[PDB]
Amino acid sequence: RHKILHRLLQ
Amino acid sequence: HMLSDEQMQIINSLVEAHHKTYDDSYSDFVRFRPPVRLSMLPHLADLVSYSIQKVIGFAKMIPGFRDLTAEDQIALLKSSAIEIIMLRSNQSFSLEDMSWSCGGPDFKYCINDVTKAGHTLELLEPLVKFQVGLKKLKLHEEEHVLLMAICLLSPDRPGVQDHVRIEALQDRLCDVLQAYIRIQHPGGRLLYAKMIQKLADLRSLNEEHSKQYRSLSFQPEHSMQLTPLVLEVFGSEVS
Ligand SMILES: C=C1/C(=C\C=C\c2cc(CCCCCC(C)(C)O)cc(CCCCCC(C)(C)O)c2)C[C@@H](O)C[C@@H]1O
Repeated sequence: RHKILHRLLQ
Repeated sequence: HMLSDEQMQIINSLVEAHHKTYDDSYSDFVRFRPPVRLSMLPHLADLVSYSIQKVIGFAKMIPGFRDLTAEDQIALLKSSAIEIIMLRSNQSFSLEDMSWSCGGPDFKYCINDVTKAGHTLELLEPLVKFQVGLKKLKLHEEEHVLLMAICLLSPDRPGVQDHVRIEALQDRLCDVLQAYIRIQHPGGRLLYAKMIQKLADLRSLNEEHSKQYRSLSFQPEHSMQLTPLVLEVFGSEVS
């Protein structure tokens, strides 16, 4: 989905 | 009048967040794809992608932002990242050079490129005017940081759901900014009004860049020079 954004937000 | 402990503690964590997420040495720029003088797009895309990670790092340390739903955090970051990047770039903008100067002479971005980065003067001309007006405001470190946090916690952005909760956070930050200027800024009688007008300028700059970014991402020969994070944040995908 928002793969990198979810990861970057822990 | 006098600031309270809750308002000064919001300032403390906000100034701390900016110091963690902004490197005045600009030493990480050596790891980007070098600039070529759309030859500047590879370096420009790496520069923006790097800054987006800083904005996400700065956002996660704003009080209350972390407690929002992940959807609200995405919607806020997707629509405000470009404006917060423009806001934070004022720290490298020089009125003497009329350009962004980051440490070395190879990381000095100055106007004539512009067409080598994939953008037109319909964005650069208002942006440079925005950057010089913000530079003339001589914002304190506390004021520059509050403006970034107020800009991020804008409820009137496409995508946010819990509008009431985000608005309450933003108003608390606005009262801090109003109380800080009155008590701590000499001659700040009308600064809060000029700072809020900068937010209105950002929405106009946001709209113009997004129009020009669409032309880049619609040509695969150019969008392949972008980064996955840029394509994710500046994209149109909806949560
Ligand atoms: C991003 C930052 C810095 C400078 C900002 C300059 C900056 C400059 C611009 C102006 C237009 C592009 C550069 C033209 C040129 C420099 C050759 O005259 C626009 C923007 C907004 C983002 C542009 C997105 C480009 C894509 C994705 C291709 O859409 C930032 C350095 C430092 O201050 C840290 C800060 O975090």
